[PDB]
Amino acid sequence: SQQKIQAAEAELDLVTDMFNKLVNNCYKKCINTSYSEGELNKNESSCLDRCVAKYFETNVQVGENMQKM
Amino acid sequence: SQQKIQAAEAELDLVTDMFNKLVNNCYKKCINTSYSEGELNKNESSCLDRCVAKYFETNVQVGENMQKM
Amino acid sequence: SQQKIQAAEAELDLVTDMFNKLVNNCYKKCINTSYSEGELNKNESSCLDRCVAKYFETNVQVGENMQKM
Amino acid sequence: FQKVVEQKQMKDFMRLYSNLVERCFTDCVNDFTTSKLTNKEQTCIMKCSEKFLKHSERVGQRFQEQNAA
Amino acid sequence: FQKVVEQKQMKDFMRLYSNLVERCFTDCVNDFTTSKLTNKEQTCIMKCSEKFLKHSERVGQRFQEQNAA
Amino acid sequence: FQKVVEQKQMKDFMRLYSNLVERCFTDCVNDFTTSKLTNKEQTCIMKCSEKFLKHSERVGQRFQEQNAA
Repeated sequence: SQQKIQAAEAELDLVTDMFNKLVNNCYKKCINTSYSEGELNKNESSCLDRCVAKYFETNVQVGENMQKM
Repeated sequence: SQQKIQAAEAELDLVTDMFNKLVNNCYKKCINTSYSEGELNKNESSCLDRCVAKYFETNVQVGENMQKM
Repeated sequence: SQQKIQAAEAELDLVTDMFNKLVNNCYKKCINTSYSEGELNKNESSCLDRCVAKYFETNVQVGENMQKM
Repeated sequence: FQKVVEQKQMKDFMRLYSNLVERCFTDCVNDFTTSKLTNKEQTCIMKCSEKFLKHSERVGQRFQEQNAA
Repeated sequence: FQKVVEQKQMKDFMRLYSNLVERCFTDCVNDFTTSKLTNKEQTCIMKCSEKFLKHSERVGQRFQEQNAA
Repeated sequence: FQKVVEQKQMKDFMRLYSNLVERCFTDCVNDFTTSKLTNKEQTCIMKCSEKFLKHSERVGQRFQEQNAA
């Protein structure tokens, strides 16, 4: 179905949007710019990994919450 | 006119966008999450009604302001 | 090329988006609403000019930074 | 169109979900010493989910009433 | 296209209006003990409307100058 | 489509660039006594550019790992 492919536009739409919220969200949670130096330090680096992980865990969590009600 | 129907896309575009600003705006005006419990209390509930109402009143108001100048 | 014209949609897409970020950014940098009167004063007016200018200077700057790495 | 509505409706749903995820991740997930949601973060996300959906429901109801006028 | 421009222009106008409404609702409407704008909230919205449109006008002017370069 | 992907990819790139410009203009350019970036504002934009691209890179890497699951 031609319109069915609309799913790619719809899905890649949510995939891009989510990735952008992820980027902005995790920046606020993990990045401190005060007197910082262009390099992404170790602590900021791991915070990001864990941040990205909890964000997906949050997706599913919120997904199961909508499924309940 | 085929392109005229574009109005539906254009209108439903502004209707959806407005509704989303409304949702986010009224959340900030009326919702306090500090030590809150998942239930939407009476005070939050009425605040919302009045919030949604003043938002439309604000639309028209701002609409008449653009019409003036 | 029909799809090549997509460039107009793509370009005018970034031109509109940028202009909107510009408007919102420069508002925060230059506009003080506290006890203000609907008129845009001289100081707010020049701040805007310089703000709009540094924003473009920032574009190119950031553009050259991405080109480096 | 009507096909646009069905698509717009799909995009709309992908909207809430996304905004909800972002809303609750921002208010609930503040610890990144690990990669998994604690017990407290899930509960918080549970309440946030509920509160937001409820809020979003109420505003939708008012939005329809004031929309017919 | 050129048809895209006319549509993009329509979308652009729907943009300001919306952003303006949101800008002024956020800065002016803070009382929700009632469902109608007080006298003060309308005036505030009057000034906000003006200030924003003016600001938005000025930035547009600078945006065109620096755009030709 | 696949053509959508190429377009979506183009839109995506226009995204970062834009968000980056806005991110660094907001954090670095705070002086408007002139129309040109000082020495300090360019350096700041240099570091911000780097930090953001790096951050954006890391999150993208995690986003791909957790995406396959």
